[PDB]
Amino acid sequence: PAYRILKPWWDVFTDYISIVMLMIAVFGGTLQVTQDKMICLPCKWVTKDSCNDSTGPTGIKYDLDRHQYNYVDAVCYENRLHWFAKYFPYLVLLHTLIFLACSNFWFKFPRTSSKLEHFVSILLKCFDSPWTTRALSETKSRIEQGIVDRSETGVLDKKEGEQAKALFEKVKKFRTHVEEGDIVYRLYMRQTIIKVIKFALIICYTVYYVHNIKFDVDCTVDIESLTGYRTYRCAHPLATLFKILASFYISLVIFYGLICMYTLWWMLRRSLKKYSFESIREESSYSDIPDVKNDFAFMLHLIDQYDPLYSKRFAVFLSEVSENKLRQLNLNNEWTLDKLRQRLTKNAQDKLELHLFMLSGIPDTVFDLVELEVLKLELIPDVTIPPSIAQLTGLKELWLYHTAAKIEAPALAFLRENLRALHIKFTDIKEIPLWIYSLKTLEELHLTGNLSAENNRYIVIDGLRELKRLKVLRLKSNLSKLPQVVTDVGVHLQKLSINNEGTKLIVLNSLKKMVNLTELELIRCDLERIPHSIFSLHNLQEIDLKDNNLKTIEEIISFQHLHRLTCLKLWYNHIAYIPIQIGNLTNLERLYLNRNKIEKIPTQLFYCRKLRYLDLSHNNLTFLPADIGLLQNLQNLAVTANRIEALPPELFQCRKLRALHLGNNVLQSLPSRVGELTNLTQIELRGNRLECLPVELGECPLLKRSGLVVEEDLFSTLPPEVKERLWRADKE
Amino acid sequence: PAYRILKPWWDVFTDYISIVMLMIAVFGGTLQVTQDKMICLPCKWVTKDSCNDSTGPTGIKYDLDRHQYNYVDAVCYENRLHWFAKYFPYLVLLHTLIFLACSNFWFKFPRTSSKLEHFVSILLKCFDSPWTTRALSETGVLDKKEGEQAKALFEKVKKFRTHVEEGDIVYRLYMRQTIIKVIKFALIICYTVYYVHNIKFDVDCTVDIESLTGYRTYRCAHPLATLFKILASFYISLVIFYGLICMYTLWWMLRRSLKKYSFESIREESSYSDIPDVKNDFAFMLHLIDQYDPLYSKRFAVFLSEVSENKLRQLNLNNEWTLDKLRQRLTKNAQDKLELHLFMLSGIPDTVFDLVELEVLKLELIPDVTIPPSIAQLTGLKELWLYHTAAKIEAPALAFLRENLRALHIKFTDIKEIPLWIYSLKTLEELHLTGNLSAENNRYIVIDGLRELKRLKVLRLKSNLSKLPQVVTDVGVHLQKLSINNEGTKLIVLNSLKKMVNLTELELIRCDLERIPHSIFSLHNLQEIDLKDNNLKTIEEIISFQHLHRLTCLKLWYNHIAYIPIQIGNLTNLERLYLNRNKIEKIPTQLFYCRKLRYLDLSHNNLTFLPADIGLLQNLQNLAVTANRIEALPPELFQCRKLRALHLGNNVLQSLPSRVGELTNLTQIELRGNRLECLPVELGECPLLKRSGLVVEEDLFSTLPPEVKERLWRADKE
Repeated sequence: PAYRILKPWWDVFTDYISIVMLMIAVFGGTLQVTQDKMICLPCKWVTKDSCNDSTGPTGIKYDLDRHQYNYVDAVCYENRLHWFAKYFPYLVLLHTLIFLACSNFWFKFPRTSSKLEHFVSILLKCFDSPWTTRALSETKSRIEQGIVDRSETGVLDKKEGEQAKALFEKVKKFRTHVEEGDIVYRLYMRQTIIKVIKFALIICYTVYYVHNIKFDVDCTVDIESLTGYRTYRCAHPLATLFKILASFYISLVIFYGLICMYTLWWMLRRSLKKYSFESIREESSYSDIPDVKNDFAFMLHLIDQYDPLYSKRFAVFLSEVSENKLRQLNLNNEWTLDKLRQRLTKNAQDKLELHLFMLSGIPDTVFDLVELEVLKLELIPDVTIPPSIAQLTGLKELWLYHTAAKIEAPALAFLRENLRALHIKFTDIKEIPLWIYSLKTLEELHLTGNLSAENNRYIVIDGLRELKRLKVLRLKSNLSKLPQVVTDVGVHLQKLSINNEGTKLIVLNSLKKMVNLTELELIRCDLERIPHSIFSLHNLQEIDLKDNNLKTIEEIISFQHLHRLTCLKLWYNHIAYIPIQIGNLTNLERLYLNRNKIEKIPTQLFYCRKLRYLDLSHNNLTFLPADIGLLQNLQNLAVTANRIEALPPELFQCRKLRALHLGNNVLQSLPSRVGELTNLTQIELRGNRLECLPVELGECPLLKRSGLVVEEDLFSTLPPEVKERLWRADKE
Repeated sequence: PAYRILKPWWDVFTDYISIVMLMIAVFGGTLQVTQDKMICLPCKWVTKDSCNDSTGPTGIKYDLDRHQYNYVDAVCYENRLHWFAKYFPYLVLLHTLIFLACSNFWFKFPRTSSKLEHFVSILLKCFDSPWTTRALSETGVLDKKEGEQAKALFEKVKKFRTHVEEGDIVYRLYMRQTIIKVIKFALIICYTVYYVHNIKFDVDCTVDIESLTGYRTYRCAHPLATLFKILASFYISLVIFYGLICMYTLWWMLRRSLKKYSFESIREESSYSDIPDVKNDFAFMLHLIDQYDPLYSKRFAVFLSEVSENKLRQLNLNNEWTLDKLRQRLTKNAQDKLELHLFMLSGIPDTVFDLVELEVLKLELIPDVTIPPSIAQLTGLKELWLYHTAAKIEAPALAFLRENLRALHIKFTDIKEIPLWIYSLKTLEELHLTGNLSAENNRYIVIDGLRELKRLKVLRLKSNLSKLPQVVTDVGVHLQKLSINNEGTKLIVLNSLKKMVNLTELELIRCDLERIPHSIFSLHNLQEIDLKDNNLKTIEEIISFQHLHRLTCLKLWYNHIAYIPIQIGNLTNLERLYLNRNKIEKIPTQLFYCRKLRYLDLSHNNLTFLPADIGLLQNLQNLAVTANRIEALPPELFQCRKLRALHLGNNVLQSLPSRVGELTNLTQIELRGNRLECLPVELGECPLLKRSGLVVEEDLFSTLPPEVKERLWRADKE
């Protein structure tokens, strides 16, 4: 079968020399059995216990019948013929049989036969794998930007990829099962040593004894009482042929010994317990191929001796870069177009979103979508953006959550002319792609992750100057100081949102250069004090100082400079009181002050006649001044988690009030003037000292059962007409 | 095994000859084993150790018992019989064994066995390739799977040629084997024919044992001598034939220099000139196969070539894209033209050149493509887009394009991706360049041939220009429309544009001018000026636009413009004036002196009010003040009856004035996001306004009368 690849040439040679030696052994045996005789004639005159060897001549007479001659032949053949002449073929047969048993012991020893057959089968199926040919088929300024070189990959069938993956798993399991044993190498070493020592023995003693095969043998067999003679001279007819065969056999054994000594030299000097693969990975440039341990590098040295081709065809299949390539090619087939189409969702801005969580790479079937809007790559390793991304004409936002993604020049150009918003989340600078600064159409940047550096502070983001069309910028990076490059690029910024997640920040007179800024958020900057520089921004419209540990906010008087400021948010702080000067803030449309230490609402706050939103929940409020009816523009009001006990009737003067959040209060009785409010749509009642719902609550034109949040104990008190109408309206 | 094709005729003849020689060796060996004796009789009368040989006859009596005859036979046979008479069959057997070992040494030697088995494995399936028969019949429809098989077999052939040609081992073995065969044939003719005479029927032995038998010399008969002589003559005749064949093979192997294969007849007949001659150890296997059959070598050359590779790739691509599936992907572009988009293909499919209705072609990431001369089959084609596609062209196709190409969209990631033959055209009108082309000490050398465009009229240089190129200046003496987009890179002109007096439309988008240059005032024939996204804080320089007597449309949007200079009143000819995305806070009344105004868009600004003078612009058709702080609409807005669409969303509008129904021409109005309460009933008297043109929420649409809802839904239906 395939076992022919195991044997090197020095084993074929000893498989054929063994056959030839066995052939001559069989010939010698079948000659010595049916043909070998000894023709003996007595010597009449004996000199020194030896044959003297000293009318036409007449033949001598011995007066011996034929059977006497046969008997003396038998006796002299048994006694005075050297055993190496009689038993040469049997010795040759025995030595060749033990040579053969030494050469083929491991193939029949079941401890190593299973290992060898498994190895040869797996190497064969790794030689015929169509992935193996494909793997070898592939053979400053730009370099530092993370722009990878163009690379083009094909397709593999689903079944073919499954077979390749299964073969990879089987190869790894076999490698674990085999690299630990080290039984085959020991057996091969023992076999070679035994062959060498046996060659030494049977090339020494055979040459020692080969001189005893003589044609003429003198025997003194000491039988007079049977034949009457003392000594005989005999001819061994097959002595010369046996000598020739013995010389031929010792020549064959000499060649066998030379080849076995070559085998011992090759197996000893190399120290082949480890295979390096130093040629293939220096030729094809596939570094990730580990060196091999015991019991597996010898099985590969034998194969290399048979043919180096299988060594490459297995080393490539044993690499990990190939495994990553196969993983990509299987992942591409794994995700159908429709399965990713169904995976699409809707984001906050009502776009089509695809969130790839925990994938080995980007399934290149995503770039066959035309309707994708936001792509989110979270926890993807060292991925590279292919140039196929240009198919995504609708791509607008790219999210890089812990993915140091590289790109190619065409895809980089396409993003450079189409990308709008980029979301960056990282743990270190290396996870930030450095090619973002070539994106000259980006507008929104979301840098998440610490970036302040020691002795090289604020050097990575120096490319922000290149992003000319940057408008929005959100930084959540535990900043201890405003970076200079951000300050410089703020000259055309139209929004900022910093978030030090509790870290203290010092503006240190730097925010004044962002003359185009309109919205400014400083969340968890631990300011504890509004800097005056914020009031130097003559274009601001949205100021948020969430969780700055603010206590006194009387600086809001300077907000008089801002002549277009509408929305203000100082929620989630320790604001003890609302300063009266807020009444001067005429332009306000929304005001959020929840989650504060606020106790009372001063009346001056109701001079903001354009106010529309008022969120004063989770404070120390105990009542509501009657001026609430002045703000006829009000449409929302939340007083959740307060000590409000009686609702003032004037509250119901604002007819276009669309909501009321009366949760977690001490309201004893809900005023019946609620039916006055024609524009009420969502009113929350859970958490009050209420006992019955006034009927007028149920006559709101658009309020429905779902829109009414209340305990079922209170809802049970509604008139049945009200319950029926609310449920019927809710059902449609 | 399938190695039968690797044996030439002489190898089969030598195998048969060796089998016959082995057979006669076995026969002469068993005969020598079972019967070869000597029959000796002593000579009574001896003359000089020889037999003198000098009433019915009576037999002579030697007085020798049978065993003494056996002993003398053994002694004479051992000593006075020539070794060649005894050991002839064993020598024949040894010579045949070593001949067979020489013959089959390269098959059993693993180093050269692997190469032969791999070569025959590849060649058998190359002969079996379903594409070989088609290609050689052509000297068509094919399955995709068999195309992949053909591609894989091309890969295997390339790898095989890479591996094999380095070897030079099979040739060395097949040389040394024949050398050894020839020398051993010479030796075993030399010694044999010399020694063949020693086989004699009768011999005379003076074995000199008198003490045992009593005689001096004996005459013996060798019964097998005649038969052994016959077999010796037969064996030497066979050896002579063997040597003749071996010397013939040596001469044949030393005639043509088998280390190199010419490979010229097949390439000369089948028109595949891209077949380089194979190196050592690969010419030899082809030579042996040719000795068996040239057909396999011819069926292997098709895969060995390069033209066949490209043709197979083209056939695979053609099978990939059918004509009807190609038509299914045909679409229409924005410019009201028929366009075909090709993205990331190996080459240009040959099937695209049948849809003559195609007008615009786009090539996006299609590497190493040569434009066939068959594009003349497409005459309705008018635009070719080369998107990162460095495409080579042929003389007939280029000559055809020189008279059939008006617009050529070019996008390049590098200079060499720009075709050098684009300027060779002469009927071209529109050229779009998209890519950085700046260089240091070799600045703007790529577009030097731009002067050859004697017909160019439309240009668009989105090329990251830090300066206005000099070749553009030289060529602009005939241009009409110029578009420039620097992607935010500052543009430097500095008196390098005014040579272009034939211009009519000029666009400087994202050039970061920060200030209108005076040179534009030289362009007297200019009619449409755009300065989008130039960080323009003030636009006072437009006062100089009095020179331009046909300025109709002016756009200054996406800037930081603070105010509208009143001098804009002098620009009476303005028809469409875009100023959205600006820091403008108020509208001077002088802007209303331009009564010819038809489009006025002022969205995304700092506006708070609308002047009553807006009724003076009776020619106004579309007005947009979206995303502003406009409190209420003045009734003078409705003085301009021909208003067809208003954009009023994202504002602080409280209620809609009732004069809305007065404007019959009003076909659209946008009001989403405004603090609106109830729509006026006059919305029911709008003649051509429909639901699609009424951009408003359904919760406010509920306020509209059901008659108005009926009319709106009826208009929406038809």
